[PDB]
Amino acid sequence: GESMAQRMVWVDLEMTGLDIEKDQIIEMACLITDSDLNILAEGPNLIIKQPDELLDSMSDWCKEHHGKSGLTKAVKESTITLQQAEYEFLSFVRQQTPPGLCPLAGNSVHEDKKFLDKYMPQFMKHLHYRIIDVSTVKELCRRWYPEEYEFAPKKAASHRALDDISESIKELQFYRNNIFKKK
Ligand code: NA
Repeated sequence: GESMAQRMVWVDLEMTGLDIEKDQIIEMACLITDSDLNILAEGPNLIIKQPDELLDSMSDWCKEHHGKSGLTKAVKESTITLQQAEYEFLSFVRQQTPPGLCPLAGNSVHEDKKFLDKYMPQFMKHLHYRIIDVSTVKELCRRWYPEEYEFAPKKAASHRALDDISESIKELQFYRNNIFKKK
C-alpha cells in the first residue's frame, strides 16, 4: 500500500505556448516510477491534434522549435483529440497508481499541472495536488551545493515529451546521489 502510494507520475508536455487562456497541449508523455525513481511502466506518448490556425499563430520560438523537431507536422497529421488522449492517460494511471495519492513529477511540472488542471481535469483528479518539481531541487542545488551543481548532467533539451521526462529523472537521480545525506 505505502509503496504504491509513494509512486510518482512523471509527465512532460509540449504546448503551443505558455498562455493558459489560448494555448493548447500538443504532446504528452507519462512514465511511472517507484519512490526510488526506477521506471515501472511507460505510459502513452501522444501527439494531440490542434487547429492549423493555432499552430500558424504560435510564437517564433514555438514555430522554430516545434517545427524543427517534427512536432508541428505531426500535430497537423494527428487523429488524436485532447479528450481521447486524456482517456489514454487516465486509464494508464488508474492501472498504475492508487487514486488521489501520487504526485506529478518533472522539471517545473507546475506548468504542466496548470495546463492539465484546465485541459485534462479527470486525469488530474486521479493524482495528488502536490508535485515533485525537479527544478525546486535544481534551484536548491545551485544555492547550497554550487560545486556539485557544476557536475549535473547536460540536457539535450529537445522539447519532445518522452525524451525530456527521461532527462528530468536523470537530473533528480543526480541530486539524490550527490547532494542528499548518505546512508
Ligand atoms: Na516541460
